[PDB]
Amino acid sequence: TLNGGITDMLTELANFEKNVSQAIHKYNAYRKAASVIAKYPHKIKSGAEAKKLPGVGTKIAEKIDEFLATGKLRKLEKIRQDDTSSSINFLTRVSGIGPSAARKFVDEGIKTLEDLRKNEDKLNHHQRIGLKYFGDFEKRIPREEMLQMQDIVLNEVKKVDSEYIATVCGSFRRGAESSGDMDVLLTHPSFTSESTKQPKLLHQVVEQLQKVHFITDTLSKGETKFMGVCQLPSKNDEKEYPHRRIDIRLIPKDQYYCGVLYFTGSDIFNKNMRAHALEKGFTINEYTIRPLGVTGVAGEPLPVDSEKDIFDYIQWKYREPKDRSE
DNA sequence: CCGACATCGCATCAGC
DNA sequence: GCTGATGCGA
DNA sequence: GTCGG
Ligand SMILES: Nc1nc2c(ncn2[C@H]2C[C@H](O)[C@@H](COP(=O)(O)NP(=O)(O)OP(=O)(O)O)O2)c(=O)[nH]1
Ligand SMILES: [Mg+2]
Ligand SMILES: [Mg+2]
Ligand code: NA
Ligand code: NA
Repeated sequence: TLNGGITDMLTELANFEKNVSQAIHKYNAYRKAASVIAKYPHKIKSGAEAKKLPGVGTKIAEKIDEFLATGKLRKLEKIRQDDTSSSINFLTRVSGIGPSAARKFVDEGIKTLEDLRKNEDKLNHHQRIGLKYFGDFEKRIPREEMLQMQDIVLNEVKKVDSEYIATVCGSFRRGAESSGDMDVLLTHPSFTSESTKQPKLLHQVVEQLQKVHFITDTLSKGETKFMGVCQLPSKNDEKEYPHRRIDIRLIPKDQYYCGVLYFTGSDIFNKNMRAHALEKGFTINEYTIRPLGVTGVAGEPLPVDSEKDIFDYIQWKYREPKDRSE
């Protein structure tokens, strides 16, 4: 945490621009800046030194100079005192309440947790579950709990069909000592890029997990992506575990390596890698890496036999999951 | 200077 | 109902 | 907000 003060500031500015200003590119700018500073192996002494890093320009160098000199940012201090910004920033912390809805709720006089709790009928389903578990979703998950959760998910999936493979990705796969949620990549040989020979592949799994009272709530659910809530079982006389966010993503079996690269992240690592791909003349998603033709239209999927193959195409040296925490 | 900034699944709405 | 845009989270 | 062309 060499430059924690600076990266915290930039993250709060990023959050401001996303939630309040609804300026997603500023949000991404601040996030890129914070990320590149987070991995810089020196205690930054000035905005000039920081400006050397890619993603840090003039405006952010100035803010860093102000922050180093005073320990504060006046811009952020005023934002913190703004009632409307404070209200919007708070509401967006509920899952399902984004910048537009947050501002709309404020317009209608709904701006506190207590307000939300007495206006449950003005929330959509996602938002109501997000409110329900507002407290729990703030808490992080120790890796030890992540390991118990893994063991339940993998074993219940096996019981449905032994040909399923479930892989825990996200921050867990990057070796994090704690995670914000659980991310599960799912494959089955019946679902490939060429065909789907069995329906309800994801549904079966979701249902098995509900059956054993592991999955407790659903935020959204389609053919390939589940987003919901789960909970570890507790023992006699002990306080229950917090409820946790869990996502399950079914990916075509033959596109596992693009899928696991994507779901391992980080989110900023993925954006940076896909950015780099574009400069090298490719586009990468969770399914494929494709060349960009003379037009700027994606060509046919390239052969991929490992995560490293994807790195190879764009002339990046391979990075292990633990080194992708950007 | 200025266009372009990764990419996509699900829920919801607007228009037909 | 279909299509396409928007919001949201990932 | 930043930066390559
Ligand atoms: N390409 C791309 N991938 C993303 C993005 N957001 C998430 N992913 C991919 C890569 C992410 O790693 C993965 C899961 O997203 P989380 O659970 O939101 N983040 P994580 O598990 O890393 O951290 P933690 O849960 O401890 O907070 O989905 C995105 O904006 N873009
Ligand atoms: Mg996660
Ligand atoms: Mg997640
Ligand atoms: Na820079
Ligand atoms: Na939210």
